Amino acid sequence: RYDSRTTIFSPEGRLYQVEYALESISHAGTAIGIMASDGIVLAAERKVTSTLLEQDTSTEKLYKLNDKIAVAVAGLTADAEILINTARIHAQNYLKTYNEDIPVEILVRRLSDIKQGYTQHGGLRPFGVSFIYAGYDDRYGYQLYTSNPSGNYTGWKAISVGANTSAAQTLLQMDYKDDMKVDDAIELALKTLSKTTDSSALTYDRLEFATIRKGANDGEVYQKIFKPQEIKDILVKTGIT
Amino acid sequence: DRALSIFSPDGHIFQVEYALEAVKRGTCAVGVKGKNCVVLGCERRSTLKLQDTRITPSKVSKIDSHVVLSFSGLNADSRILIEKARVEAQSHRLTLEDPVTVEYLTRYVAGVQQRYTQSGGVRPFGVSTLIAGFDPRDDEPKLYQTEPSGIYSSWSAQTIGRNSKTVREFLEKNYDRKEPPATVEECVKLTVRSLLEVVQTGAKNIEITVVKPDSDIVALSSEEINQYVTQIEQEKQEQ
Amino acid sequence: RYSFSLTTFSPSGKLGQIDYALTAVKQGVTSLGIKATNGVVIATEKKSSSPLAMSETLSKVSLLTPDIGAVYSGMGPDYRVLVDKSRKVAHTSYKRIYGEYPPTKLLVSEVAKIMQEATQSGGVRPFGVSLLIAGHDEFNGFSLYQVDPSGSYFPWKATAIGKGSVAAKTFLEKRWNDELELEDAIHIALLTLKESVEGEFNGDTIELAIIGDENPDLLGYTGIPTDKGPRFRKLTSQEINDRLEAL
Amino acid sequence: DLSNSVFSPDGRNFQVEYAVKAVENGTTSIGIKCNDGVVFAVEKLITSKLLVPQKNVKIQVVDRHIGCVYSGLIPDGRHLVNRGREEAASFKKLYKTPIPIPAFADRLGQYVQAHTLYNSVRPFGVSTIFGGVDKNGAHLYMLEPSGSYWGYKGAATGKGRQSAKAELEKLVDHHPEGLSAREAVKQAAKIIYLAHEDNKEKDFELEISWCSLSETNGLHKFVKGDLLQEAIDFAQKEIN
Amino acid sequence: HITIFSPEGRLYQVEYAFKATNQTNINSLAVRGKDCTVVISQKKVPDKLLDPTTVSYIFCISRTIGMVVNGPIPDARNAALRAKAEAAEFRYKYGYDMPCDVLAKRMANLSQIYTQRAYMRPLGVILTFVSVDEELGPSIYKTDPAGYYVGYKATATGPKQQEITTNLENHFKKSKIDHINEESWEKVVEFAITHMIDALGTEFSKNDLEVGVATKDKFFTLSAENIEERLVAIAEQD
Amino acid sequence: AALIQNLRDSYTETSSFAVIEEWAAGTLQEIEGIAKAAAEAHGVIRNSTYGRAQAEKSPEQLLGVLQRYQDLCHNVYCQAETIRTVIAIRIPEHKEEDNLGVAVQHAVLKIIDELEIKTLGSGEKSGSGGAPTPIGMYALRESPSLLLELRQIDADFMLKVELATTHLSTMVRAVINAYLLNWKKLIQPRTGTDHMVS
Amino acid sequence: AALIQNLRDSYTETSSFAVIEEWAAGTLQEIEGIAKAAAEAHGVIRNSTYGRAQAEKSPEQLLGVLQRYQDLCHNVYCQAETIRTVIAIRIPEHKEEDNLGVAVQHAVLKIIDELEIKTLGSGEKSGSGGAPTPIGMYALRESPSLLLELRQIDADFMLKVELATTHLSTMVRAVINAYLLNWKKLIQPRTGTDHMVS
Amino acid sequence: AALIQNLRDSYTETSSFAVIEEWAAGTLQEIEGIAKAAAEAHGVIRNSTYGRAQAEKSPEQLLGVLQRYQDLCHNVYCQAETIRTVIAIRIPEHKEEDNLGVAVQHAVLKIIDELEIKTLGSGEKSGSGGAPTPIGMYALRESPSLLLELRQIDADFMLKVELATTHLSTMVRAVINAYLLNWKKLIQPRTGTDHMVS
Amino acid sequence: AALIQNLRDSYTETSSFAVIEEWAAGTLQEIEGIAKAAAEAHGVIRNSTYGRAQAEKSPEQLLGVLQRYQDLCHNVYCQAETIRTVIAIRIPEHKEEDNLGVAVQHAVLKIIDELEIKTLGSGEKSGSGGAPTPIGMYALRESPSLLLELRQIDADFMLKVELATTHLSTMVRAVINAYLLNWKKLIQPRTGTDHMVS
Ligand SMILES: [Mg+2]
Repeated sequence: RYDSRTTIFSPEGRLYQVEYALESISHAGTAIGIMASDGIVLAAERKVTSTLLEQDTSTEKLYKLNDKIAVAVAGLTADAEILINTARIHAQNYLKTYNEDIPVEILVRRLSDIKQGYTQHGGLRPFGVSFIYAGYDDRYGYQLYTSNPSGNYTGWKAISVGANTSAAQTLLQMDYKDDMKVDDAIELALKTLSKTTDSSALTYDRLEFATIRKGANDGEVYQKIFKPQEIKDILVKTGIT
Repeated sequence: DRALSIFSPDGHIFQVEYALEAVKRGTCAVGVKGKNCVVLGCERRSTLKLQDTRITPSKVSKIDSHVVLSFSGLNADSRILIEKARVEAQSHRLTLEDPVTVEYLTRYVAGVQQRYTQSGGVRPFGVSTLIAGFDPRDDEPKLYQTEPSGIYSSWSAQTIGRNSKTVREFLEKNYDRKEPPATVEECVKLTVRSLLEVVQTGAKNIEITVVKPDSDIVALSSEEINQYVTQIEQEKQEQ
Repeated sequence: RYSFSLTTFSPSGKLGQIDYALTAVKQGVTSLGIKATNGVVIATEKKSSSPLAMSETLSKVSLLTPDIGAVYSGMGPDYRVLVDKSRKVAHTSYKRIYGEYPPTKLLVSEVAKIMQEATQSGGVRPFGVSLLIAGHDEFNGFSLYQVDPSGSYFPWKATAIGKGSVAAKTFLEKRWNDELELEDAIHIALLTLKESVEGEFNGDTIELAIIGDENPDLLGYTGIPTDKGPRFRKLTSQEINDRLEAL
Repeated sequence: DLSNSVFSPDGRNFQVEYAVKAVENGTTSIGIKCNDGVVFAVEKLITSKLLVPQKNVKIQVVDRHIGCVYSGLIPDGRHLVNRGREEAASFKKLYKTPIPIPAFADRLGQYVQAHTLYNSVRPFGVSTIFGGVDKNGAHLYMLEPSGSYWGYKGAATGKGRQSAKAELEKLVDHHPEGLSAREAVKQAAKIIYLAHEDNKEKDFELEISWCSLSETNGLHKFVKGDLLQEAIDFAQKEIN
Repeated sequence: HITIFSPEGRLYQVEYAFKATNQTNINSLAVRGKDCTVVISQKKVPDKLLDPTTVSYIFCISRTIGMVVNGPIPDARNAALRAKAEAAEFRYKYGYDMPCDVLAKRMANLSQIYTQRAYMRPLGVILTFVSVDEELGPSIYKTDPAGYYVGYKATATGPKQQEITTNLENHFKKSKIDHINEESWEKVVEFAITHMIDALGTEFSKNDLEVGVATKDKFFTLSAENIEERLVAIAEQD
Repeated sequence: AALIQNLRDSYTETSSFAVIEEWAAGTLQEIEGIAKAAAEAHGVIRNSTYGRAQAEKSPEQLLGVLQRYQDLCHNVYCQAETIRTVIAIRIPEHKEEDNLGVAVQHAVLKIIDELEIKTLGSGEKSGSGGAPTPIGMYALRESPSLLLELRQIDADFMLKVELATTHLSTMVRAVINAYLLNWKKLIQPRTGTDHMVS
Repeated sequence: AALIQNLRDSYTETSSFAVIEEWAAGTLQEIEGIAKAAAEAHGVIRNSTYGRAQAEKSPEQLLGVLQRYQDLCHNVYCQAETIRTVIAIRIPEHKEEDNLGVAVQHAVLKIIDELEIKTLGSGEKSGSGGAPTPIGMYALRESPSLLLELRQIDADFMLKVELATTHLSTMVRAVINAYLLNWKKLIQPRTGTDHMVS
Repeated sequence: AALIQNLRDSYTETSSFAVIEEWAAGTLQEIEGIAKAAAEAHGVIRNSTYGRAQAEKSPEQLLGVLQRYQDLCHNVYCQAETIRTVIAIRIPEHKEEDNLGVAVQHAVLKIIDELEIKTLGSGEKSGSGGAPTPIGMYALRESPSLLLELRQIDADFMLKVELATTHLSTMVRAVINAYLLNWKKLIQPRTGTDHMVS
Repeated sequence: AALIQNLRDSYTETSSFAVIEEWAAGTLQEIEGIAKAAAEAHGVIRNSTYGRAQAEKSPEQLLGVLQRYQDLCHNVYCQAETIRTVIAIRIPEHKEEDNLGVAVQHAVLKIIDELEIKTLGSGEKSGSGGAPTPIGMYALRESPSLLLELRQIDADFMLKVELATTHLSTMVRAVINAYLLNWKKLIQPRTGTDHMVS
């Protein structure tokens, strides 16, 4: 039994339908997330380019999901927005019910469970998205999670998804000290990212970023989706014209 | 004739068969019992290790204070079963006070795996599972295996997943049907060596979880599991 | 032939039908729009079946809200009905909850939410139309948006869709700067639209409107301070051809 | 060409043609609009000597003023009649006044209509003749599988329709003022016999009904008994 | 084949649908008066066993709106009904009688919906609605099976479309207005029959045709007799 | 278009069931002519099977048979080509519907087709009957088996006649049947009265 | 693109239904030329069937026939290649839609195609008519059956004419019909007026 | 991967629509060269049809024709092989999608393919034109029909030229059309701009 | 099982993309060797087309060409058989899944396969180049056309070289492209990283 339908099972226990989608990912912009013992980093390279496209009073790669949680997309634009929406809702029901912030582990799980849902019933196709989840909860502190359309999630030290994430992947395996303070990461981010590009060079416009950090002076957690400026600048700091 | 909800000439439902082919694709689990314990062993697909040790998952799962289970096959699936089981575990206790019988539990689980093989427009769980525990106010160790089709079965010791066939053989000529492994200590000793076939060195790929009566339970630590690899390689060299 | 026809993943990852929908798009009529610092402009050709049809009874640039209008290229019918529901959702799911009308961004997304439904579901073929929605709202200022049958959407500065896009998108690309006032745009639009024609170029044969400024006249009432007027302005057959002078 | 909903490269629904094809294949039915009221007749085919005569009626009344008959697939016919029966009786309860034949047809046409729209359903396999009276006279129509029907001066379907057709043709001209209520029957009696000459080796039983304010008294009655006999004999003489 | 996109996005069932509208074999034409409107359609009665009363491709939808359809009688009677009731439901739900141009919208709307959701096969008929509403006067809008309507200053549906058409077009480049200059309907009627006869290389008796007139809120079908008298009228004056 | 139909018309107008009815009827009784061409070759194999040796010189009665047979193949083939002509002229406008009638036409053509092919693997055997004997009658200077091979080349060719004849009868009869059944479909392949829907 | 269309244009512009109408019309009456090439070969088999033996030397009336026949095959083939040319020039852009019209074109090409093949298994039989006789007229030194084989090689080749002619008429007529019906689809295979949906 | 693309690059870079445009254009007017190779062989069959008998010795004007024809087949085949080259270089990565463009390529290749085959059943007939005559001019010692067979082997081969030429024109023209329509699909078979979904 | 894998291992280990890259690269520039083998045979047809008659004795420059060509076929065929070897060694376990990669392998093999076949209908023409001339140079005792047939058998064989060369270039180039695109699929036909589901 070959290709078609998700409800089909190949003679060897394979769900092709899935395996295609689970691979469809290799078409989206390279997104990366990294962990540090003081903050989490989400880096991403934009796609769909031309010269007549804004991106400032919008985004489409880095979405803030909770005041304490964030995600990096890499799949079908149409899909993502749907999950992103119900992911936000549910997170709020947790708040409205327990009057407390929803734990990252939990949130990731529920989502992976919907993606999995569409993986087993006739009349619907699986979501073709991949997410890098980054957030904090006082239960297990900082956390970097990931999930594919197969509905599996994973704890990572620092990961990438999308394009060339095999190449990009290995670059990471080299430089990474577990404690590695944030700036070294933000820096590392670009280093890893530049190296894996079809553009003549890395231009701010075609790029997305954000970070998470918390402390004693904040007493709580603060996250920042970086605006057009800050980027055009830190880029120079890492020595880029 | 493969897209099952129909019969082969010889009366087969090939889909349901193929699904089992995935449980083999997956990781590996093995359970053993004594006259006081029931140990559950599993391996660890330590493959792309650049991920936090801490919070990332581990095969054995508690379903109620006195019962746990393990699997092999699709993780993606497995999770959903565990959840639905855990739920029924309470729905019972609520509407009946008395906490669940391990036999009952399995039957419920198997009923679900069974539900996903009837209506057209749904596909079977690519998961086979081992469920162990001790009944309420009871000291008789219980071991059951459930698989994709919907069949449940009680075993003295069984294994599933890739290379189960092997270790199974091993077990077959080790586990004494007449008398089960007495002490807990050695009941473990057993299971551990039975996994050493597929492991390929390192207690870094071996998970042990132990269950006693009166809702006691307890997973194992790495060194603990190591002090066994040790005290076994020793007697292997002594043969 | 392939694993195309049906709503399911092709071996790589390409979703079937969807692309053939984006075909009825490319084949369809030529249309454009330009966001321009103090106004925004959207236009499309009005290629008449025959001169016996008084084409004067069929809008292509249509009013979504007194601050938002949109346009298309592709399957005529899809656009007609898509619009009406689109208007309602802008009410039921916004105005009746908040008292006012919705910002561009959201109404678009809301339309996209509908564009979505038609996909994730067997038994329903998506829409054969891409929409160019242009608008404004007190907090985000002027906006430009494209919406494909695939649900997805993007924020533009200006662009075109349809037969003459490869070309137009290049002409527009050359003629754009960030300080252009509306009349600059308006002018510029025509000159792009110029090439993209095969038929005529007079008034009644060009559909164009724009989002500009408050029309205190158009209301019908007077006495309320904050309620001042729609920005959406469908230029009529007259106002046009006159602007044909400065080329 | 194999599904019911679909269209052919140049707009054609084949399943409906075959529907028609089966309608022809069955027995032959007719009907005639006369002075005031109508007259129907069908062809019951005695396949053996073990059939009780005067028994299996193929003609059915609706309300208490509408004659009705058909041919093709017998159960399909019966089915269709039921719907017509509800519609009628519902209307009646609603407007009080017995249902206008003109509209009735549509109610049915509309129902036969549907079964040409979806693929999950099977086209109606029968052509149906019927009529009745009211205030503004008697009427008579004939519904096909396509759902298209009309008003005729007399109708015919099933096996030999032409026989009765050219037969109906004549009557028109010699009696361009509507044939006598009475003569209508006996004439119908003949028109059948003539058209039966295909199942000639196999004997048969003729069934007749009619409507008329003068004869039936607004109602639909089964032509059985004495008038029934002579009407046969009448046919039996011209049968040479 | 089936109702979902071709490789060049043109799902033919909708296309095929069209030939069948045409296939019936009748010619329908329509033109505006000044305080009335008119449509011409042929009335070919083959079977000498039927009854011309029961024949027609034009029906009285509303007190003022009429409809003609070049298309297969079963499918038409359907469209006829729904539309006939949409207006019925409208006047009730809104306080004022529904105009031409609008009915044609929910109508096209309806045929679009079907088409996209797949809840049935499209009807193979083109509906040509006529009337005169006190907002836009002499109104004429047409709709096809591919769910779509628009406006005509005067139109035609049939096996021979463009012929009937071109004539009117030429008669229009000269009369230069976008309608028919004239006060009486009888007179307009005369005019169309005229422009059709000329257009077919054919002549019609008093039963071979079918025509309707939309007035100042009182739409009526032209019957057998009155119909002939217009042929009387337009015989010498030619 | 006026002139165009006239041709397609005057063509179908000069051939018809009227014409074909005579081939079926003509090739009905004419089988006697074959049931004869049979018995002749038979009586003849006995004289060859037993008319011991000789000194050669072309047998007159044998050519009398091949001439009579090659004679028949000729008639038949022309007669078939006539039926074939009547059909090819009725092949409707090519399209993807009503192809039920069209199909019949094709199937029948393939069988007729076969008939013609059968009359051509032996409808030349006279110019071939005496084609192996000039090679056989030569080598006039003697294998005592070569003398016997001449006895055979005479009887062998008489067998081929009897046999071709036997099969042939069958083929013809088959064709008769085949036509008689379908035919109306062959001339009227599309009906088109189905406009009872519009 | 400017220059590109011009070629496809000036090419279709020098051949059309206008041209093909004349082949159908030309090969309409021209069948007489074949209904003739028939009767000629017939009258001739009787003289060969009965014009007892001889001493050889190339028959003038026979070559008069093969020359007249091979002459006709030539005409027809050129005339067909012209119709074929008119169509191949109208084969639209290859794709998987509107292939209804395209299909017709192909079907017709396959039938025309056949016609051309038919004119080539015998449109050479003159250089072959006298090709077996140089082998037959030699061996001038005598089988009394070899003398008769010469009587046959004359009559056999006269039969092939009559027969090829018979079939040929049919093929032609078939083609006439086939064209006359479809044709409009052959030149206008796609319409494309269906933009009443956009 | 750096070096790998360079090759695929510099190869497609030395052949293109630019190149092919000249074959279509080149083989556009060049048909005159064939419309000529025609009329030549025609004028020639009349002299052979009527230039009564002889005593042999290789005709100079005839080889003038075969040399001119065999000459043309050569050109064309090289010219086709060039168009063929341009496409084979554009066959995309093999897979089961976007095969709409790829399909076109194949279809066109099959037609070109045909053209080349046509130029090879006769693109050798010179070394064959004089290949049957050494056998024919020998047997110099006399069938009075053998003398006439030499008259024919000259005219027969002149007919084959005229005919091959007639068909050929057609094939070429077909190909011109076929290219001019598709082409863009031939060089750009996959687009891939469909990433407007991700 | 320990030993079994070792074999499959050490075999794939002695051939690879590393090897094949050199054939594509080797047979990249080496086309010059063909673009040459071309121009040589051309300059040579002119001397044969015009170097009027003779008295025979084996042409030295001609064998210089066939030796050079037959020489090339040899190289290529060995070089292809090497690429073939590299793939057949990578055909995975036969089953009904992941056959996307396997498919590629097969398609490419069929094209390579073709190349080898092409080099064998002419890769022997030397032992055949002088194979028709011993028959041609004999009959040394005179058709004045036989003399001319020797002029042709020389030029004809010089044309076959030029032509085989022309096509060949194409085939090679095609193959270059085809490999360069797929290749990675050719060595890695199954992936198997999809265990992200278990
Ligand atoms: Mg349906």
